[PDB]
Amino acid sequence: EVQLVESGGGQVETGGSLRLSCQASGSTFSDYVMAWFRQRPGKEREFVATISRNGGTTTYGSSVKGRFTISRDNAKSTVYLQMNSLKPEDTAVYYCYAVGGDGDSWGQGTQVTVSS
Amino acid sequence: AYTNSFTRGVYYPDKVFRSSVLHSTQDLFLPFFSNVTWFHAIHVSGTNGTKRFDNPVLPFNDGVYFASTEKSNIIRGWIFGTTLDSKTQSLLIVNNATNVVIKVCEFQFCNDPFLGSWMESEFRVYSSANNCTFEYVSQPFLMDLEGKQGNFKNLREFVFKNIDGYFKIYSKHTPINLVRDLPQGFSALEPLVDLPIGINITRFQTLLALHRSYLTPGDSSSGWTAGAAAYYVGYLQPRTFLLKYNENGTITDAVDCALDPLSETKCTLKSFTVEKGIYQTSNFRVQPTESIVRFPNITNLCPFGEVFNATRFASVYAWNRKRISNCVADYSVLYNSASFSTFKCYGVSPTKLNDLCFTNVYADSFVIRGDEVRQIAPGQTGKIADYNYKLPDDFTGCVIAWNSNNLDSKVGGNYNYLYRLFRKSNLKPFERDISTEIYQAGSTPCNGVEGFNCYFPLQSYGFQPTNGVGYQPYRVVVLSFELLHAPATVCGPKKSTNLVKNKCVNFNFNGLTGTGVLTESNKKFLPFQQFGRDIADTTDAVRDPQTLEILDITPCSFGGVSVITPGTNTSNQVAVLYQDVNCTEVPVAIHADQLTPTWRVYSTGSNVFQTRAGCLIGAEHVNNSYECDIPIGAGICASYQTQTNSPRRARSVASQSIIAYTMSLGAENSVAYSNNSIAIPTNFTISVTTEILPVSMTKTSVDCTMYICGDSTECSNLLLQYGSFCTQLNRALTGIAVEQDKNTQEVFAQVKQIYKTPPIKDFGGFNFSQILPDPSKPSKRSFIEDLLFNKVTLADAGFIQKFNGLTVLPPLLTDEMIAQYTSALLAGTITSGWTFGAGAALQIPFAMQMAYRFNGIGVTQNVLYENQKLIANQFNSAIGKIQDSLSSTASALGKLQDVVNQNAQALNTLVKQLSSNFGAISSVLNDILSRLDKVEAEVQIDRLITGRLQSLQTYVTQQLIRAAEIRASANLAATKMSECVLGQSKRVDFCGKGYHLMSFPQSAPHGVVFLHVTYVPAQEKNFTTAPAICHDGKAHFPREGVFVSNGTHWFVTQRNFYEPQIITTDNTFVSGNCDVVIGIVNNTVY
Repeated sequence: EVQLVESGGGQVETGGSLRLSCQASGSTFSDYVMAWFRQRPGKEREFVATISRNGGTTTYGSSVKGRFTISRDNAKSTVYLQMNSLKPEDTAVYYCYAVGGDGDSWGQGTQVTVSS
Repeated sequence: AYTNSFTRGVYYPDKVFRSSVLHSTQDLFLPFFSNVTWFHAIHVSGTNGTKRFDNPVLPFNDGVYFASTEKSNIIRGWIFGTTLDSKTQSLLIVNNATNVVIKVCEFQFCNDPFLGSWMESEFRVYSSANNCTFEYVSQPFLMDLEGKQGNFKNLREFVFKNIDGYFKIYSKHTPINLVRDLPQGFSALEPLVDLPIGINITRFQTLLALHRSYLTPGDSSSGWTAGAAAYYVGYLQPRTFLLKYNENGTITDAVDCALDPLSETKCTLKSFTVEKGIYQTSNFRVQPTESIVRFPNITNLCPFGEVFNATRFASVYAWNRKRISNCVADYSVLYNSASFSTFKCYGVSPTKLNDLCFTNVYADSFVIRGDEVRQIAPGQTGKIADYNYKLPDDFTGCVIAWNSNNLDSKVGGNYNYLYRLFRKSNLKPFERDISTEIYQAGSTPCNGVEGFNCYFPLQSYGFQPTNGVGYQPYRVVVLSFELLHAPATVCGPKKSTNLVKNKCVNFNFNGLTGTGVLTESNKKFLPFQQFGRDIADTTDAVRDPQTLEILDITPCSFGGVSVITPGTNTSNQVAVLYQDVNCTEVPVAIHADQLTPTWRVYSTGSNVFQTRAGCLIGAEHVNNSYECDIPIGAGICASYQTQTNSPRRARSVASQSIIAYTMSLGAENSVAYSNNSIAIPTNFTISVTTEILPVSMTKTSVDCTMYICGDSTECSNLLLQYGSFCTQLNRALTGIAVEQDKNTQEVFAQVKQIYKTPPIKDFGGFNFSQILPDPSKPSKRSFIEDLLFNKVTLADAGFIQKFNGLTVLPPLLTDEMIAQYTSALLAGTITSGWTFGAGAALQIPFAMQMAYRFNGIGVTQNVLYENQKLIANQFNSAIGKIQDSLSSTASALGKLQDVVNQNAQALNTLVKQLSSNFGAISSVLNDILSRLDKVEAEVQIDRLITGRLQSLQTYVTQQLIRAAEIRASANLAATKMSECVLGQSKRVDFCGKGYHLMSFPQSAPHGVVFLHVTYVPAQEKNFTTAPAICHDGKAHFPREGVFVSNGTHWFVTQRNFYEPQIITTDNTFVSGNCDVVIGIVNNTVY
């Protein structure tokens, strides 16, 4: 039951912090690895940070990686994303993207608008 | 126009030779009585394949009968070949009238041999001698003055056979007067030549050059062949015959095999004169109809269309791993429908896909780059070929692909898939690695974080519907057939045929291969259903696996032949018995009718009669029930008279056809319970009969080695290698041989010493004239003995037969001394009495010799001597008429010919098995010995030894059984010899049918003949009788006879002849009084 509904995304000011989440429709969450991408309007998707199956292995991207915070929460059925030291170039629709099983996994699409 | 080939077309098969031999063989022959196309001329607009040509080119068809007639030499050669042109090789054989030249030259197409140039032309036929490959010259195949010097018309029959590159050619020459059509009468066709050609012959045409006719009024253009010479043509068909060879070694006559049932009997029983009798011939069970039959109903399915039509596939790197099983498959739609862009299968043929079976099937599906499509195959290298999904070099089902720029590609740009560059775990084939491979050790000079700190091998692959190959997404799914690891589970869509009713069908229910007729059955199988059984694989009942109805399968449902013939010498009609076929099934392969047109064979005649053992096709059932004859089965028989109702009938019932009544063993001859009134002999007949017992067989021996080996030392090695079988075989044959001698001694040498045939033969009016040996005529075989030694088939079919290992050691007692023994037996029988076996033979005159042999049935010597004259003369007459029937009836001695023929068959079949390879590369010994090296020789030859040995074994055993039963017969023979030659036995119906008198030995080639002279009474008469007479208050009882009354006077007579007497004391025994007894009467005693 992999109906992944992205959650947490919302309007944010440049430099703020917010929680981002996603939920499969009542399933296991350990083995389904999440990935998070930025798609600015006027261009297409890019990548900033991600995670492993463990969740402890916070493998972010190659760009500045201390920006975002990740946590897979098997006890609460949601991933948790805390973005920090923000910049206006992340106004994008993100996708929780649980890799396991279905690779191209999404189905809600969470909007994160970085305001002035 | 059609004419019958009455008897022509017969030719000596091979240059082999025989003499007075009824040999048979099957070669390509012109069938008897076949329609032949009388080609005459153009017969304007009568040409269909050629133009202005009288008798167009015709198909070859592996053999043709040819014959041209003329009043003067006209017809030229022929053209054989396939195209009859320079294009393809063809044959030309022309008569130069000076010589014959045979050429295979590829001549240019001449529409006619006689293009108009009537006769002044110079060999118009020889259009071109290009590529002349063969040439030969011989004496001409000439024709006329037969045609005019005798003023008859002349003939040349020909047969152009192409058999194994060899072009056999035959001919004859003969006058004829009845020029209208081909005559009856017999002939043959000796060859002239063989030609090792090897061409393929399909078409051929006759050649004739118009010299000058007068058919048309042109005075030069009169050259015309519309009304000229003619010729017939037939076709040869693979039918066996039975030939009849001459003393000089000529083909005197021939008979067909498939023409008639009668000819087929002839060739079964190799001869030209069969006698009346049913002849089991060649059986014909059935040709089964079409094919497998199961049903159109319940089956299962794998959800293939679930996944293939699933328009959402996943990453190539994150390739799906899907296992599918426990269904029924179908790869028709995928393999044939144009949905796929690519279909390529590796070690699994797409055609046979459905009929194969696999334990597990895996579906690994994704989307691929268009240019990368090449890398899904065993033996591919590349980024995806190494790091997304790698095929191994082994059995993978297929590599399917189809574009989805419509479905995978979106105009808004689709970067959603990926292709890793060069950086995962190298993919030992089938490894679903999906890990996030960001860093490797974060320090390595190659990738690390030094040098490269911004790399990620996953390269997401953007595309769009209209972008170009390489940017073209092809949907790919692979069917991984996991097979042979476990019980197979996945198979294509079987159960695909309707079932059939009541006709011989080769059926297959879920693997049950068999043939039979399906029928509505009436049981109920439990879910243990699947099939039934009577015994040990008789799968007699079965149900459909797919809709659950049960059925019966009875056999291929029948064939039979039992041809009836009343005898060639006295009729020529034939009717066929079919063993156990309700000929509703029109017996042969129902309504065979693919055979020669022959109403019996074309079995549809209204003259039919079903019985227990099938029906007679040539049947005219009657309800009048005479005596039995050629027996049919379950009572019914045949063979009435010529004139039942119509004169055209023969003794063969209903001539040209046959009836079959039901056997009636005769009439009725009852008497009823008499009160006491006897029916007793007043007159009678002494009479005589015959009997024929084999008492031996011809001796035989078979040196085991020579039969098997015959001087091939290696065979002798291997034969001594098979233990001591040879010793047993030789010993058994020796045992039966010496046994034969013992039987002869026991049968004939019972008496101690010869008592001579008395010189003055004056035997009480009891003339012999025929039984005692010749007065002084050669060999001292008696006249009856002579005819016994001569009417016996002196041919024996001609056993005079030792060729190899065979032999015949001669008997001990020879026929001269054997006849001497017999004559002695006669002499003691006639002069001595019944005592020439009980000690020293005494002497007694023949009148008493038979008076006290009458006393051996209960009649005193008043009887004979009173009628000695007429009784004697009756003996002479009867024994003379013996001579008659023994001299007359064909097949009278059938028992001894039966025996000698049995041994004949034994040995003949033995040598014929000698001529058989029994699985060896050849039958003859020395070549296989000398054609191969040691080991393969010895093994194949050993196969030959084992076959030969088993054959010899069967012969020896069969001989043992035959010998033992002949032993029993011989013991019976000597026993009869004793009881009724050395005495007079009484065991009823042993010494002749009736009250016995005496028996007379007579010699035989291998048996013996007795003459049981019996007492058969006659002229019964009825009188009054009484078991007692009460006289003086006292009953009477007869000593020597019985009291009989005329109705008014009582008379004393005996029990097997009416000889009444007065009632007197001395012949009547007297006890008690009239006791409790029925039938007692008055008119007492003197």
